[PDB]
Amino acid sequence: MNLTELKNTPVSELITLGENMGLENLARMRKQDIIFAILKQHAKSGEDIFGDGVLEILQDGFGFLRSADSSYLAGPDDIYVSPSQIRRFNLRTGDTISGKIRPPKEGERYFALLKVNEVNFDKPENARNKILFENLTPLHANSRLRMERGNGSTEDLTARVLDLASPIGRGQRGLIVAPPKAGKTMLLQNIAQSIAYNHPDCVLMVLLIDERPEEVTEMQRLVKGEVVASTFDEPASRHVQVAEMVIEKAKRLVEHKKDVIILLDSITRLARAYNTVVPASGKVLTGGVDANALHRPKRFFGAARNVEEGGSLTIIATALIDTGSKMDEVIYEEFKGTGNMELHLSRKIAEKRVFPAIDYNRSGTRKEELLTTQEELQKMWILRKIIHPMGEIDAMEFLINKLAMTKTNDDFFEMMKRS
Amino acid sequence: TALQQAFDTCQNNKAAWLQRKNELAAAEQEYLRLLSGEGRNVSRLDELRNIIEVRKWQVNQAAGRYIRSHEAVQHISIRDRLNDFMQQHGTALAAALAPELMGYSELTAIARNCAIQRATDALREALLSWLAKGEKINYSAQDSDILTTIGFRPDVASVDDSREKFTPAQNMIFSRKSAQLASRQSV
Ligand SMILES: Nc1ncnc2c1ncn2[C@@H]1O[C@H](COP(=O)(O)OP(=O)(O)OP(O)(O)=S)[C@@H](O)[C@H]1O
Ligand SMILES: [Mg+2]
Repeated sequence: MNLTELKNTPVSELITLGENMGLENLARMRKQDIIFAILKQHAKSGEDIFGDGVLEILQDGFGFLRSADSSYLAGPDDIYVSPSQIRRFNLRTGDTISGKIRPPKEGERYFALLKVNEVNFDKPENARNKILFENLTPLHANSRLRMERGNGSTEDLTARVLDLASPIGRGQRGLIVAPPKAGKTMLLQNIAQSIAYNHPDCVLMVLLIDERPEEVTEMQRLVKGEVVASTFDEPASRHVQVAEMVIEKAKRLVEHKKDVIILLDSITRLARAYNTVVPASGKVLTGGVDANALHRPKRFFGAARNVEEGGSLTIIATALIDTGSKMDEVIYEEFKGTGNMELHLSRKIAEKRVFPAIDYNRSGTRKEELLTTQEELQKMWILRKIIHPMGEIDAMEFLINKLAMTKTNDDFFEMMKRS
Repeated sequence: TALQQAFDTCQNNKAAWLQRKNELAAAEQEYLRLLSGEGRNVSRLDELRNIIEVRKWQVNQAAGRYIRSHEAVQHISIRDRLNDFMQQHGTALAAALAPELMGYSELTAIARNCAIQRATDALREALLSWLAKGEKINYSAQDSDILTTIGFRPDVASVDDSREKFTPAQNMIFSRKSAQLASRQSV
């Protein structure tokens, strides 16, 4: 009765299976309640199964275990993690644990864990000795990331545009500044499915906070990689705890020399959520924001780096622009200069609906020499010198027109050099 | 062996295109009947208009793919007929084309190209003279039935329905709309 197949299948399958062996009417409980129940009665027959999840530690020494598909929401599906497990298997937050579970005994109301058999998709025994985060040394983004397919669709054209505008490498720190209706949705899509179709080896995650339910539900069926989100319906405490849990799990994953890429939406919303949840420090600056509120998102965004011995944590994030709220530019100015590169978008470009609305001139990168070769970098500065004279939007139509008929940017290079 | 697979691809594409046209015609007649009816349900009118748009886009796509399949079939047949005709009469062609075809292997790229164009317009003039002679042309015996079934040119309904051109963004949004519409209609 593994929760994986009881959770991925729709609620109709769950209620059908519940009616198969005779639970009380299932059309009144919640997904977490339904799975907790059905697993309890189906496990009372006498057999045992595996169990997968991610563990966190609350204020007390006792710990809980959550599931990824449940959007990191606490509930009856949570599995106990006794502190004895923390000592005997050096367990910490954010580790993916798979092992034998225990049915809820009398006096206990959540699920229990018996034995551990797979910690961070690896044997727990050989993972006892591990290098922790504090002694890791960062490195410049060296491995170039590919987001181009060459098929030639509008999504492919946008991917080529963003590839040529600024390089993206493994273990970098990037920002995507864009006001609303600038196409942030299908851009973030473009990155997601492009790196999914180009780099299946590295795991893909997308965290989303306070978006509309339709956007997140069309996210769940668009990206092949797992996506975690919490809309604006939940309070800010849910958002901040989801963000901290997922970022610490990503840090634990990259500690295993595994490449991880993060699509972050949005730094402004995160900062607002922490400001609402953090106690006041007595020093409030312009916009109703105190100093300690932005300190958590500072290290949240600063966790991106390239690991020396192996693995790379790349983080690309978006920020709200000129929305009319005075704290947005406060977080804007606070987060400027802390990223390896930034990509700018404008409104006047999208008024004429020139997609994407990226700003080539404002776009830039730090230390391009190490990330790419000199030949392609020079084949980039030539476009830079071509694009500086005329306007940004005119350069947009120029580039999309003279890149549309060309299958790939590589062929585009020789097609334009002769001109 | 590609001749038979191309022929069946073309015929099933034509059948699917016929399916698309009669589905679109049924949708159009239903929409017209509901417009003429006393019923004033605006939601039905809007959803039928969406049906009409999706069906006409599907008909255009079917016509385009049928045309491209027909062109591919014709190209394959022409290539095969040219191949076996030249395998039969290569010496006969080369005897006439010798004055500007000697030493093709040792000729440089530009000389090869100029000789190619000289033979090209020479045979162009020869074909013009043959057409001026005016004898009716018959299909090859080996590939008679397939070409007769396919025909020299596709149906006019295929070519007049492809007049409108759709940008890739419109094509992709139409694809999503058709997918969701079919998913909802199946249920
Ligand atoms: N590459 C693209 N291909 C097709 N449509 C695009 C493309 N880029 C933008 N659009 C259109 O741009 C419009 C607005 O895009 P959105 O993603 O909704 O804007 P946004 O930046 O995400 O901000 P929001 O979601 O409105 S708050 C939609 O109608 C899209 O169809
Ligand atoms: Mg959006």
